[PDB]
Amino acid sequence: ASLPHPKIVKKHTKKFKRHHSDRYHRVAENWRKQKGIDSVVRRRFRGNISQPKIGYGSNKKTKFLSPSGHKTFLVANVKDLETLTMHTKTYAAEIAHNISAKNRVVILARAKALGIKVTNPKGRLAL
Amino acid sequence: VAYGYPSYSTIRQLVYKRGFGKINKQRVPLSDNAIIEANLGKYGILSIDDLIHEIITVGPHFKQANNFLWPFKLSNPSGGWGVPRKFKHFIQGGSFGNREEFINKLVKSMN
Amino acid sequence: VEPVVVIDGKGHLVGRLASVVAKQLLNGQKIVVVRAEELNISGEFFRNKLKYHDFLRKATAFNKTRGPFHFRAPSRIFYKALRGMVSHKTARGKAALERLKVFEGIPPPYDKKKRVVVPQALRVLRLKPGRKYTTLGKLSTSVGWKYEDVVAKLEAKRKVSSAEYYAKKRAFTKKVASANATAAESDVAKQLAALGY
Amino acid sequence: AESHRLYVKGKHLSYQRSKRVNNPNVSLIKIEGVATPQDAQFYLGKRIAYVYRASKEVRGSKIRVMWGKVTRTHGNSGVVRATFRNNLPAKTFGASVRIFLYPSNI
Amino acid sequence: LRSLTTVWAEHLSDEVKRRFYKNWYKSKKKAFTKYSAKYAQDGAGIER
Amino acid sequence: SAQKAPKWYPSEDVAALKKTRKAARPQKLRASLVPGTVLILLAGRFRGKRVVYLKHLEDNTLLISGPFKVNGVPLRRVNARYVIATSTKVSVEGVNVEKFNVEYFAKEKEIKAERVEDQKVVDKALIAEIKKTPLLKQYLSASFSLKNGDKPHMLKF
RNA sequence: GAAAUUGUUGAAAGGGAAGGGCAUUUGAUCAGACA
RNA sequence: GGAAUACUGCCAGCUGGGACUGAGGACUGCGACGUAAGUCAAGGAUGCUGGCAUAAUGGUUAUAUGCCGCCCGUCUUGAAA
RNA sequence: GCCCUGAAAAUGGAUGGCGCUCAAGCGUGUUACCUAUACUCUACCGUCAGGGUUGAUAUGAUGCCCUGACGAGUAGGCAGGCGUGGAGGUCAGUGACGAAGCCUAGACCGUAAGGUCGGGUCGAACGGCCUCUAGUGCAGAUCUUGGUGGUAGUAGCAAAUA
RNA sequence: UUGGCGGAAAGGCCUUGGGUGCUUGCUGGCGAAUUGCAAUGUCAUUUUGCGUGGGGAUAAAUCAUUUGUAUACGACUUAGA
Ligand SMILES: [Mg+2]
Ligand SMILES: [Mg+2]
Ligand SMILES: [Mg+2]
Ligand SMILES: [Mg+2]
Ligand SMILES: [Mg+2]
Ligand SMILES: [Mg+2]
Ligand SMILES: [Mg+2]
Ligand SMILES: [Mg+2]
Ligand SMILES: [Mg+2]
Ligand SMILES: [Mg+2]
Ligand SMILES: [Mg+2]
Ligand SMILES: [Mg+2]
Ligand SMILES: [Mg+2]
Ligand SMILES: [Mg+2]
Ligand SMILES: [Mg+2]
Ligand SMILES: [Mg+2]
Ligand SMILES: [Mg+2]
Ligand SMILES: [Mg+2]
Ligand SMILES: [Mg+2]
Ligand SMILES: [Mg+2]
Ligand SMILES: [Mg+2]
Ligand SMILES: [Mg+2]
Ligand SMILES: [Mg+2]
Ligand SMILES: [Mg+2]
Ligand SMILES: [Mg+2]
Ligand SMILES: [Mg+2]
Ligand SMILES: [Mg+2]
Ligand SMILES: [Mg+2]
Ligand SMILES: [Mg+2]
Ligand SMILES: [Mg+2]
Ligand SMILES: [Mg+2]
Ligand SMILES: [Mg+2]
Ligand SMILES: [Mg+2]
Ligand SMILES: [Mg+2]
Ligand SMILES: [Mg+2]
Ligand SMILES: [Mg+2]
Ligand SMILES: [Mg+2]
Ligand SMILES: [Mg+2]
Ligand SMILES: [Mg+2]
Ligand SMILES: [Mg+2]
Ligand SMILES: [Mg+2]
Ligand SMILES: [Mg+2]
Ligand SMILES: [Mg+2]
Ligand SMILES: [Mg+2]
Ligand SMILES: [Mg+2]
Ligand SMILES: [Mg+2]
Ligand SMILES: [Mg+2]
Ligand SMILES: [Mg+2]
Ligand SMILES: [Mg+2]
Ligand SMILES: [Mg+2]
Ligand SMILES: [Mg+2]
Ligand SMILES: [Mg+2]
Ligand SMILES: [Mg+2]
Ligand SMILES: [Mg+2]
Ligand SMILES: [Mg+2]
Ligand SMILES: [Mg+2]
Ligand SMILES: [Mg+2]
Ligand SMILES: [Mg+2]
Ligand SMILES: [Mg+2]
Ligand SMILES: [Mg+2]
Ligand SMILES: [Mg+2]
Ligand SMILES: [Mg+2]
Ligand SMILES: [Mg+2]
Ligand SMILES: [Mg+2]
Ligand SMILES: [Mg+2]
Ligand SMILES: [Mg+2]
Ligand SMILES: [Mg+2]
Ligand SMILES: [Mg+2]
Ligand SMILES: [Mg+2]
Ligand SMILES: [Mg+2]
Ligand SMILES: [Mg+2]
Ligand SMILES: [Mg+2]
Ligand SMILES: [Mg+2]
Ligand SMILES: [Mg+2]
Ligand SMILES: [Mg+2]
Ligand SMILES: [Mg+2]
Ligand SMILES: [Mg+2]
Ligand SMILES: [Mg+2]
Ligand SMILES: [Mg+2]
Ligand SMILES: [Mg+2]
Ligand SMILES: [Mg+2]
Ligand SMILES: [Mg+2]
Ligand SMILES: [Mg+2]
Ligand SMILES: [Mg+2]
Ligand SMILES: [Mg+2]
Ligand SMILES: [Mg+2]
Ligand SMILES: [Mg+2]
Ligand SMILES: [Mg+2]
Ligand SMILES: [Mg+2]
Ligand SMILES: [Mg+2]
Ligand SMILES: [Mg+2]
Ligand SMILES: [Mg+2]
Ligand SMILES: [Mg+2]
Ligand SMILES: [Mg+2]
Ligand SMILES: [Mg+2]
Ligand SMILES: [Mg+2]
Ligand SMILES: [Mg+2]
Ligand SMILES: [Mg+2]
Ligand SMILES: [Mg+2]
Ligand SMILES: [Mg+2]
Repeated sequence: ASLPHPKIVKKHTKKFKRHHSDRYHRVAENWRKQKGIDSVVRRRFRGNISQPKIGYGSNKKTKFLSPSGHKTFLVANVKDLETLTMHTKTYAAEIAHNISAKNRVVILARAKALGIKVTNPKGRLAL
Repeated sequence: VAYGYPSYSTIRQLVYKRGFGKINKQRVPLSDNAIIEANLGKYGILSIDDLIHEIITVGPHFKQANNFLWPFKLSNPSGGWGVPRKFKHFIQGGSFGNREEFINKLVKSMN
Repeated sequence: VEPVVVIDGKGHLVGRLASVVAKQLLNGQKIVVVRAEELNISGEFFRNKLKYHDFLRKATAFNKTRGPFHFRAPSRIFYKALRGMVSHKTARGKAALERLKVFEGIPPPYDKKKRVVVPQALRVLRLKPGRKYTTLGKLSTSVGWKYEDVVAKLEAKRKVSSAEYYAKKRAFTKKVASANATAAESDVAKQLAALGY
Repeated sequence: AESHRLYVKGKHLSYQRSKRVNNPNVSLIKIEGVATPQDAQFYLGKRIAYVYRASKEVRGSKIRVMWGKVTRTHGNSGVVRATFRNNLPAKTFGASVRIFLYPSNI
Repeated sequence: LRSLTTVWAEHLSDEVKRRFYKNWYKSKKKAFTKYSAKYAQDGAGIER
Repeated sequence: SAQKAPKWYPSEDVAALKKTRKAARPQKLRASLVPGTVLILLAGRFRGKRVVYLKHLEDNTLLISGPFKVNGVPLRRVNARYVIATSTKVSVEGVNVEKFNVEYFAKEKEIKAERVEDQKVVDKALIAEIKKTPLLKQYLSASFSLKNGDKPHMLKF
């Protein structure tokens, strides 16, 4: 149970692909601004791809929030998790990718006793 | 543009519904009567009807009452513009020009 | 309200009938068109003859096979005037053209169903009295359709069979109208007459 | 009785559109028996459902239903606009859509 | 034009029977054997 | 540390709700709902059933009682917008429904004996009124259905 | 031990290109919320 | 000679049906209804009730459908050329 | 006024097409109706301007909060940020029960540059933040180097007697 | 089950006879409920597969070989228990 918040609207749920990204393998999918003179994207013709701009911004009430309602926070050890004791309903713990298996059982045993939500409890389960 | 001779009804439909007054830099609506008193109390105007009285009966202090009103943001008319060709004169069957009293039908449609 | 609408072609125009069918074909209605040899075209016969030979000389130059096909069938000429009113190059237009079955004459599957007319498409409710008309069956024979005699022979054959059915029907509705003679003087008919029946 | 129809049958015409620009959020529903906009005022606010079928058992029922309602009238021949919860899939043009009588007014 | 009835003979020769097959040496020569059952009755199906 | 800690740490206490100004007003029904109206049902398990109206309840619902002998409709709530009301009136002056309310149709299998005996009391004074006018018992048993060529904007119901 | 390219298996589509945008259906797949 | 009606204009006259929106988060301000206690549509939504608690809504992706979309970069008054 | 003759060009053709002829033509009116990223209202992001707010115990006063208007754009200017090599400091950071890299129509966050997580492979160094530095960000320069396709299992493997 | 008609894609129509179900043409008896205030509340239709029961049928084509009326290659055209 997190803080009460309104309905989160992203206003663009789609990843921005670059113009001519799926046609050439040399062109990555990261959005980079087309700065030509005969572009069909810079001049914004109809039926083409949309450009990301400041109108696509999310509400500040619903900014940096997961669909659970909490914010994310990378947790390395126990000392980096005890700071979130009085803020369990706002932030959520997230065990880092380079954490060994002997320390993930320690972090999950500590956040359970403190009520801090861990976003990745299924990481490196010996099953 | 197209200008006309308004009656008391169509002036009253604009000051109450689309009435906005410019205080120091901001477009402020005329929701309360003491707001007008705090700006035009030197000229005797202390209600929203004292603004309307200066409009239809143009007194010696019409300029300060007219400069106080923000320009009315009118909408498109509800029953259309009438004639299909707008950019001819109203005498030739268009929209612009010195239309007379028929403006009162056209303001309430746009409001 | 009918699932399949059967439109008679006799006494109708071309452009005012194909427009009121191609709209109904995009509405989900199945329309069959029978007796297309009696379909009529406004204007005199020689003008509508000149507007086909002006189109008959229109073909692809390097290969006349790939050019515009010049059909002689009156059922297919009306289908040509209807496929220009449907966006046939899309998948939506291909589904509207499968909803139609346009025939020459009245086929034995479609001879026992009631045919309709379209009052905004008759040749008499639209044209002025004193204007010349053009029968599509007389037009098709003069440009190369070979099947006028095999249809009018079979059209005269069904009219003998349709007159024997109607002579049985008008002799039966007379017996129905004579069986309503005992419906009078009853208290039930004096109560249905007060309720609009 | 041989009939159990407590709705009004109707066809999906198209979306709200220009010559080229279309709006998929607003559809056009033709009501059978209505030729004037004065007769289309009775169907305002009636819930429109599109009954179609599928193959997966999601409720023990292959039949799946999308919902919608009536917003306003369209044109002069009695065309009725309709906004839906999820939009119609643009293949169902000329498909029989159901127009119920609830919420009633009489 | 449309063909709707083609009536054959009863005892055909082996010439047109060889025409109907591409391999007369592998065929069982069983062409028009069930058609000869039509001529075995009185002839109600023949004159029909 | 894999991520630097924030600086502000906003408050965990939830803000109290503001005093909204919305009162509970009684519902004004339409003029076609008088006590004793034959009602045509649109949705539910008893759709198309012509049935007798008795009384507006408190929680914006209507009393649908019977007759259970005629068409088999028990004591049942209904919504006001889901009902087409006709122009046929039946007497309601001998109906003893006063105790039926929101607590009577509240959920807590098996049919309660209170629901069975209260159905026969109400359906005793109604069928004696139905039999006074001709063809009303046959009218309520039959279900409603729209035929071909019917235009519900034209119908009077 | 990446990409170009390419093999097999699996899924999908294909009436003279392919690829894209808005919206939805169907198919595959998935997180979150609930006590 | 006396009325009616059409047309135009006005009402701080009444009232039915439909659509979209619910943003704000203790109180304050401005008014109304009352003899008063108080109440209210009065500086922006609550009250009641049902179903489900699962891929059902939704997200991604493939495909289909309606409509739209002529390969960019560059020099150019002007590039799909 | 309309129509007709005047009125003849080359691939097959253009009121956009079908087609229409008391016209869906021409001329003139009446209303009804259709729709722009325009207009009016509302939500949200961002910019600019005018303002409120150091009082203590509890944390950004380059902050919070209120109100109003505005938002196109090549050449070009400026500001806020993202990513990489390396260095000072710091979290007594991460790691041989698995670091970096790579693969992933699996998930999440940011308008975006990108960041994060799960699974597979892998075998050993690497990262967050505050700053400093720079042969620091690529799609096309008939770019360089290296590698590989369509063409294509096609052209062809035919002078000099076998 | 009897007698005909229908070939424009007939594939349908009309009629005789008995058997049987229902009849709301009129008058009764009993049952409905809790799908809990609505959720299309599923009743059609298309093709295929695997099982039971019953009747009926018991072959060809290609390659290879061969002929030249044919022939770039395929095809075509012949022959061979
Ligand atoms: Mg995003
Ligand atoms: Mg992603
Ligand atoms: Mg670029
Ligand atoms: Mg340019
Ligand atoms: Mg361009
Ligand atoms: Mg640790
Ligand atoms: Mg991990
Ligand atoms: Mg990883
Ligand atoms: Mg100033
Ligand atoms: Mg109007
Ligand atoms: Mg309008
Ligand atoms: Mg207009
Ligand atoms: Mg103009
Ligand atoms: Mg207005
Ligand atoms: Mg269609
Ligand atoms: Mg259809
Ligand atoms: Mg061609
Ligand atoms: Mg055409
Ligand atoms: Mg066309
Ligand atoms: Mg047929
Ligand atoms: Mg006429
Ligand atoms: Mg529209
Ligand atoms: Mg939508
Ligand atoms: Mg479609
Ligand atoms: Mg035969
Ligand atoms: Mg052979
Ligand atoms: Mg209150
Ligand atoms: Mg009410
Ligand atoms: Mg009312
Ligand atoms: Mg009954
Ligand atoms: Mg190796
Ligand atoms: Mg394999
Ligand atoms: Mg696939
Ligand atoms: Mg091809
Ligand atoms: Mg879940
Ligand atoms: Mg709980
Ligand atoms: Mg009024
Ligand atoms: Mg709120
Ligand atoms: Mg008072
Ligand atoms: Mg109040
Ligand atoms: Mg679930
Ligand atoms: Mg479950
Ligand atoms: Mg659901
Ligand atoms: Mg969905
Ligand atoms: Mg795709
Ligand atoms: Mg379309
Ligand atoms: Mg296009
Ligand atoms: Mg291209
Ligand atoms: Mg490009
Ligand atoms: Mg030049
Ligand atoms: Mg220039
Ligand atoms: Mg040019
Ligand atoms: Mg260019
Ligand atoms: Mg040419
Ligand atoms: Mg052409
Ligand atoms: Mg011309
Ligand atoms: Mg025309
Ligand atoms: Mg036109
Ligand atoms: Mg005109
Ligand atoms: Mg009007
Ligand atoms: Mg009209
Ligand atoms: Mg400040
Ligand atoms: Mg700008
Ligand atoms: Mg920035
Ligand atoms: Mg940097
Ligand atoms: Mg660095
Ligand atoms: Mg460091
Ligand atoms: Mg690793
Ligand atoms: Mg590597
Ligand atoms: Mg992988
Ligand atoms: Mg993947
Ligand atoms: Mg990939
Ligand atoms: Mg995340
Ligand atoms: Mg995650
Ligand atoms: Mg791993
Ligand atoms: Mg080593
Ligand atoms: Mg180390
Ligand atoms: Mg720096
Ligand atoms: Mg460099
Ligand atoms: Mg790049
Ligand atoms: Mg570049
Ligand atoms: Mg490169
Ligand atoms: Mg290159
Ligand atoms: Mg290169
Ligand atoms: Mg090279
Ligand atoms: Mg190669
Ligand atoms: Mg080889
Ligand atoms: Mg060779
Ligand atoms: Mg050579
Ligand atoms: Mg040699
Ligand atoms: Mg020699
Ligand atoms: Mg020799
Ligand atoms: Mg047929
Ligand atoms: Mg036949
Ligand atoms: Mg046959
Ligand atoms: Mg019987
Ligand atoms: Mg029965
Ligand atoms: Mg019956
Ligand atoms: Mg069922
Ligand atoms: Mg042998």
